[PDB]
Parts: sequence; structure tokens; C-alpha cells
Amino acid sequence: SAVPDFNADSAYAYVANQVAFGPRVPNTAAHKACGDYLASELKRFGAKVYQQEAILTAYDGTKLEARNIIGSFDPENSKRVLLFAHWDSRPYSDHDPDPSKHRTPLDGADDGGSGVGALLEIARQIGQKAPGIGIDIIFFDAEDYGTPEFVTDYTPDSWCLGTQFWAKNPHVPNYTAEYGILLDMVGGKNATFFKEQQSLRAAAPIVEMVWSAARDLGYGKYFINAAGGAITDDHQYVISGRNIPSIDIINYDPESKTGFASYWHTQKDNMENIDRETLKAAGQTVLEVIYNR
Ligand SMILES: [Zn+2]
Repeated sequence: SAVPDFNADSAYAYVANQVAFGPRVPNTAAHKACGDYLASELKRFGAKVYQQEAILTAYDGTKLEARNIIGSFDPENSKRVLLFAHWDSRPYSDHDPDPSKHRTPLDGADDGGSGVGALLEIARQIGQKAPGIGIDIIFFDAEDYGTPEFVTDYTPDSWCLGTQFWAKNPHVPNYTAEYGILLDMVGGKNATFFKEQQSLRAAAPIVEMVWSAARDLGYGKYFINAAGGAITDDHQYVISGRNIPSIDIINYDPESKTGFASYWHTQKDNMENIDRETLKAAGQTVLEVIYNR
């Protein structure tokens, strides 16, 4: 139609390809190899790719060799939409039931892999058929290296470090877009995306447009027509730092102890939860919106 077909098999394979490297922990070989892969994949689609490298400081003082990866399509268009996700994997499994796993990196299949894999498939479609507005795909680094449950000292703003850096130092001067859409944990079987509070406060028309498109397409069992909780995530820093109204599409459970999927920040954030039908619902909705709303 006006709108390309999101190939969920393809998105799933992009998730699997990330996970295959090993956990994408900043400073590791797996992180460097996966980042190189992500950059090359955006370039093959025809994006103008920027690799923003910066040394960021984690809550414990670790210097992180961070790399935000930006792919820009129709780069001279002043009218743009930002689509983003984090690509790092957490170095801890600090919600794992087994204390011997708390200090072990997780695969981050849903928490990292899913949003990036959905965006890779979206970007693949954009490369084949221009939507008529500029699109920037951003994979933000060092999102999930915040203070773990077993550390008692507090550090403000310890999450979303790559986004914090970019928002202050964008890849092009005074970068702006009409709106932003973050995908985070968009791969889990039977995921439920509620209207997140920061998204509504900053960008209710964007929320409404996306949730209505999802309903039009038949994905209302995923895009729940209800208010969710407030979630700390990369979009808050895009809102505060670049003044781009942005939303978060994220699996939320209003009755979970953490608000997240059962496997969040555990060793079970692995490929077994990833589901083509969930990826399809998220990805096709985003295509509908950027091409056709
Ligand atoms: Zn996480």
C-alpha cells in the first residue's frame, strides 16, 4: 500500500543476531563487534551513519567506551521523525532470584535486542521505500548500566547515559525532529504496551496517533487503550535535552512488582521470550504512523 510490510521473521533474526555476539556490555568484545554490525546494517539500507563515540562514566566510576549509532535517511529534510532504542546489555542480573546470578550480564534479548531489531527491520523498509519525511534511527548506548539493586550508594541519572550525552551533544547541531518514538522491550510474547505517563505528559497527541493506528490495524491486544505507569527511559532525556516530544512503547505490567516483564533484569531475558507476533504489532504500527499518519 502506502505502507511497507514489516517482516517479523526478519526482525526476529536481527534480535537473534545481536544476542549471538554475547551480552553487549560496554567495554567488551561483544559490544564492539555488535556495534560494528549495527552500523554496517544501517549503511547497507542507505542511511547516512554517524558513530558517536564518547567516554561515559558509570555509577561506580567505570569509564565506558560508549558508541551511539545514528542512521539518517533523507538527511537534508528539515521535517524529521526520531526512532530510537538502546542497544547495550546490562552487566548485571540484579533481579534474578538466584543471588549467584546478580553480577552476571544478561543476554538482553528483549531489553535491548527487541527495540533495535524492530528498528533495523523498519530501517530496511525505509531504505527500500522513502516515507517522504526524514527519519533518524538512533541506537543509544549505555542505557542499562545504572545502579544495581545490591549497591546501596545513590547516583542521580545513572541510566540512559548515551542518550544524556547525545541530547547535550547531538550528531548535527541543534538537532530537532517533530516527534520521537522509543521502542524498549517490544519483543516479549503477549507484551502489553500501555500509554506511559511521561509520554502522555510530553506527547499525548503522539501517543494517541500511535495507539489509534495500532487499533486500526488490529493490534489493540498489544497497544492497550489505558494509562500505564511512569517509566524512566531514554525518551525522558530526549524530551528534556532536545525538546522533542517523545513516547515510549514498552511492555508494562500494572500488577508486576517491578512494572516490567517477569524476566526483566534476570538471566531469563533471553531469546525464549521473543515473539514474532509482538514484534509485528510494534513494527507495523510504527510504519503505519511514519508513512501514513
Ligand atoms: Zn534494562
